[PDB]
Amino acid sequence: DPHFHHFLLSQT
Amino acid sequence: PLGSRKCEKAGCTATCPVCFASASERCAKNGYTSRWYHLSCGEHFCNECFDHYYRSHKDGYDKYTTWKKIWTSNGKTEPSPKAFMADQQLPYWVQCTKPECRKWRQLTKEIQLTPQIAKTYRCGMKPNSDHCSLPEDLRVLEVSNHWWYSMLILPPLLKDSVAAPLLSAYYPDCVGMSPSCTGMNRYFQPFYQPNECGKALCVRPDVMELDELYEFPEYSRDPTMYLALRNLILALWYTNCKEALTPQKCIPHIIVRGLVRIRCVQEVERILYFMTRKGLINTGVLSVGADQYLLPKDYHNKSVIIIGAGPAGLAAARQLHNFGIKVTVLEAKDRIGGRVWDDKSFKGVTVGRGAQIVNGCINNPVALMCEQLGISMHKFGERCDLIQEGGRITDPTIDKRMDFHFNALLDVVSEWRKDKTQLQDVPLGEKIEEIYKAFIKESGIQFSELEGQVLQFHLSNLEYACGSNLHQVSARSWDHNEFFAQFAGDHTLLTPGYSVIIEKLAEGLDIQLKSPVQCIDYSGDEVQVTTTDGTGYSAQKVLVTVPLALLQKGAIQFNPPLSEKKMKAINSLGAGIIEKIALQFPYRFWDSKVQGADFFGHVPPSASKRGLFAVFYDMDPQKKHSVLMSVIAGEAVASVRTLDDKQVLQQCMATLRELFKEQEVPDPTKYFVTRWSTDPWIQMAYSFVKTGGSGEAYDIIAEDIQGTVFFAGEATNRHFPQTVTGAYLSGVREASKIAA
Ligand SMILES: Cc1cc2c(cc1C)N1C(=O)C[C@H](c3ccccc3)[C@]13C(=O)NC(=O)N[C@@H]3N2C[C@H](O)[C@H](O)[C@H](O)COP(=O)(O)OP(=O)(O)OC[C@H]1O[C@@H](n2cnc3c(N)ncnc32)[C@H](O)[C@@H]1O
Ligand SMILES: [Zn+2]
Ligand SMILES: [Zn+2]
Ligand SMILES: [Zn+2]
Repeated sequence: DPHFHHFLLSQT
Repeated sequence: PLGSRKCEKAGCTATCPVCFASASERCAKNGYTSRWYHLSCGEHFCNECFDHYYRSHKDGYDKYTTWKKIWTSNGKTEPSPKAFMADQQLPYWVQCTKPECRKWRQLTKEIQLTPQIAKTYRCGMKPNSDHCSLPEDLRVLEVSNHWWYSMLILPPLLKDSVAAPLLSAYYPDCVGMSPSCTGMNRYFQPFYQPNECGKALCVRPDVMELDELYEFPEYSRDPTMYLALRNLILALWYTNCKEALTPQKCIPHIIVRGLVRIRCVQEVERILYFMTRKGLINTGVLSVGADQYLLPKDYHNKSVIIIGAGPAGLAAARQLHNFGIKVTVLEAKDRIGGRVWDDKSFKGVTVGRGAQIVNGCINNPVALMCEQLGISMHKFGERCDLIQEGGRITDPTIDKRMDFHFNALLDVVSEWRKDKTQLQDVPLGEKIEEIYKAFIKESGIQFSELEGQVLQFHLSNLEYACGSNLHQVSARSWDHNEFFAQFAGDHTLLTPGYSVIIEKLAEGLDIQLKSPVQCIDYSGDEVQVTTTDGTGYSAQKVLVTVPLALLQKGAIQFNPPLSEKKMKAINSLGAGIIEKIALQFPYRFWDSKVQGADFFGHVPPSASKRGLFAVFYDMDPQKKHSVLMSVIAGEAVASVRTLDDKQVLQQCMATLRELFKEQEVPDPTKYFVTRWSTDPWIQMAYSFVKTGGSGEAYDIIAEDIQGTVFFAGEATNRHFPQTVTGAYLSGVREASKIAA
């Protein structure tokens, strides 16, 4: 759930 | 030949097992034993030392039994004797700090390795010659073997990790720490707590992120070791964010027994460079000389042109420069800053012509940079009296009732949206009104003139936040970003102003002012960039960070041209706008009525006056100087376009004298009126989603072209649109893409 995921470690 | 000289473990490479434990008086030492127990290819213990702890009749059973309870009383993994050996008895290894030696050495089995010992260690050191010349134990070079780690039975578990205090709510072994183990800025909360709602820039101590998995696939099976190192690194960074975090600095804080410690040390370097590149650590306004670049020389070879010296361009420029990459920034205006522009001439206060507020300081890069700069922010108080023309302070119950009703209209829109497509989008402004009259006609409830004006005020608060009258903003997508984790915590006034940060990011960078880019040609082997006076620059990669409005005006010629897909995304977003006025007074005339509140609201007389000086800010938290700042939003922006500054001032003063009708109001002795809408290289304040658009537009604009042309800016950040923070983070995002 991208309501949690770190913005900087979700760029792939 | 009763016993073995061979390791139980099939495939183990140890030709001559020796016992590291020597715990039993009947220890096999290096000779024959019933069975050799394998912790690693280099580490074993014999059956009698096994039994010394495992058997109830033996003298080591006491210790083992106790450990096993703890391992169970604040731990989760299985407490076998092999686990006990790796956690309690395995000898430590430490690397000599003599630069010409650097050999790894085994410490005697009773010496407890500490950071201090690791920091200064060199061959031969014991509490109570030519030690460095002795050959390095052969098992050390073995650790570098690809299969060495696979032959390691149990993953390492760090002791006294700096990350430990921040991770109390987890079982230490789930976050790579040892169960047997026993003032940071309040805004630094890098680790999610167990089952906690989402918040921005937060990581799970016990799970690897997508990018982490992608870069370190070999850990997808077992992340224990990775997590521990990453967690340690984050904790160290946030423990001291004013200096570069190096491997040399991390190494002493990696405490674990056995050869595996060597693996951990060798790994911490890779992980640290990954965290640096992604912008998790060694970032903000940290600056480093040529002698101290943050990435190895292999990232270094390449050149970048960054267009725009606002938060986005400067973030990227700072990051890339720090990495050791050749950077040149081209700025159109005669000043850096973009939509950050502070007026520092008001006696004893700094007034932002643009941004000056921070919404949610927890984990916010802005709050980090404040820490690095040793500056303080002012947290806003809650009270915001809605003052009427002329003088009456609105009953708070009227403020809360109409606020409640306004949010109600928003909830119903969030319901109506659930089954519409972009082709079916309607302006938020239209759909609200409609729902309002519907609701009004249903239940005959009627609102007082004052109630309807207070609603007009609350409506204006959303127009302000969107930078537009709501009849241009998408009902489906207005709040698209709320889907993602947002910044928690304090909302503050950056009293010293954002300019302090902008200037630090810029210091020492190659920046060319008054150099407006007109042509970008990326069709050849290098990018050709041309300014409006025909000046040529070139580099391998180019980063664009110009405001949304400038992309919409097509002020830059791209060859090849931007895709149709990109143009649609660009045109689907709105160039939101607001302006500010700042007034200096001979004395704090509002103190009697305002009573120390950070701000006060101005109820609109009529819908037509909506957004015209809706709120006033007391610009000195110390309550000593007399400067008011007010905002012009929605339709009111238009009505001000044709007025000169003096005329805007007149209407503000007139408004103030209505607001403070029962008293005298002195004349202002200094003021400014902002003209962002007609600043040629900006022409806006912040982006929003126009009717028919999608939050996806932010991603699409953010998409690089052929790994050659990159994009950043507030309008390219889908999680955090609009803000200086979001702009800054987009620049960090692109710097990471570019450095790879
Ligand atoms: C103008 C303005 C802005 C804000 C505010 C007020 C005003 C008046 N704020 C507020 O009052 C509250 C408010 C707010 C936040 C969210 C939603 C609504 C409001 C904000 C605030 O106080 N806090 C904040 O985070 N920023 C806001 N904030 C918005 C942020 O300031 C911006 O989002 C942020 O500055 C954007 O940075 P970015 O780096 O993306 O763009 P910027 O425009 O700063 O710089 C780009 C540069 O490109 C340059 N350029 C353009 N074209 C070219 C060209 N062709 N060649 C070379 N250079 C070029 C141009 O000159 C400019 O310097
Ligand atoms: Zn033994
Ligand atoms: Zn073995
Ligand atoms: Zn040595």
